[PDB]
Amino acid sequence: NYSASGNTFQENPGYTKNYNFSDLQFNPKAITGDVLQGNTIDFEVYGKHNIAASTANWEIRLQLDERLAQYVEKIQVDPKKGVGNSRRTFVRINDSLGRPTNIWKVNYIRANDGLFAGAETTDTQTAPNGVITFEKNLDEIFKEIGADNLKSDRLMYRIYLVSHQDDDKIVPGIESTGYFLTDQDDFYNKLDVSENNSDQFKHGSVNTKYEEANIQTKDGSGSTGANGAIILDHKLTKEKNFSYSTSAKGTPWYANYKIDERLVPYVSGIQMHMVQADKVAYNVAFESGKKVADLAIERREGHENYGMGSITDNDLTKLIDFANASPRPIVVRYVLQLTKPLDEILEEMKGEDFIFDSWLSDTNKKLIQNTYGTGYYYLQD
Ligand SMILES: [Ca+2]
Repeated sequence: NYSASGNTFQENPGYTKNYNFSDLQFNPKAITGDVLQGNTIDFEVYGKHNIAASTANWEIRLQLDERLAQYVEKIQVDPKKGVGNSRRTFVRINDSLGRPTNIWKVNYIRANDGLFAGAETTDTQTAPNGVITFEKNLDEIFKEIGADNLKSDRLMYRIYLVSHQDDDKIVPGIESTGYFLTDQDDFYNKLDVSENNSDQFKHGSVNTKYEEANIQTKDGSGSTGANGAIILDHKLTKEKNFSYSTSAKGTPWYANYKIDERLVPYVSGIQMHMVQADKVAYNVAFESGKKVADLAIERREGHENYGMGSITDNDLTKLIDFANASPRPIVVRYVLQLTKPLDEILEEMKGEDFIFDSWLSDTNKKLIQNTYGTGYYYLQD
């Protein structure tokens, strides 16, 4: 399984050629507190492309966990603000057997009853005021799913872009798989928010992938090891065109990563790779990266920071391509080399999905706002 988060059921039609889109994100509010006593989840969609695009060719697809999807009645969102375009509906896709699927669709391009201005190629675009509306309140849905099951299998989502001219194949790199936060998620609140550059980032995400053994970067510097690796892609969506070199305060910043405590003894080497969001032909394949550091994590049993690590540099641009002065996104890649094959690891462990986090902090360990991402890797219960 080479799918993001090891997700077992999803569309895997293949890939289009690399196009000039660079970001697509789904950002739902946490399912906490009073949200549970209602029947809605609020969200926004972020999108960015680097060269003018047009037409109904480009279709955004949103997959939701089957356990939620069974109770979804309607999903709507506003297009990017501009010329008074109207609120959009995400249309549910059905199968050939008279059943709904857990995938919804809306056009990418605003002029084609979609979300994002085709001619705008600068700052990240927002489709605001998204609402998923359910048949029942979320407390009733959570009860039916079962608290135990919500603990062991996180509620997933996947957003991605397909191209009709390419037989609905996926635009590579323009996919994000995450999970809905709930009241069992507390780590984000262990972090104090920095006052430095607090309006420079819009969103952070972490995508995960199991990569095969013995693959490498083009230059040979980076690699996955004999048992493969779990790859964490920490992606930062900018608000405008941040330059670290010119504008960062509270320097030097730290790149931070946290891996599920259960996996720590099964991770050996940890590599940091520099990755680039290309203006043309966006490509973040493993081969494209370059190894920039050997990393550590906290391995002392019982330590408050168990499974966490961080790295800095007196010039952090040596480790991270910040796409300085550009609105393009940033990808920080962590390669977690496994000590044995994943199936042996799981056998030794024998359900709870594995959780990973990443964020940037200032020199005083305070979170750079909107740079925290969390992601998961699926484990069959
Ligand atoms: Ca699980």
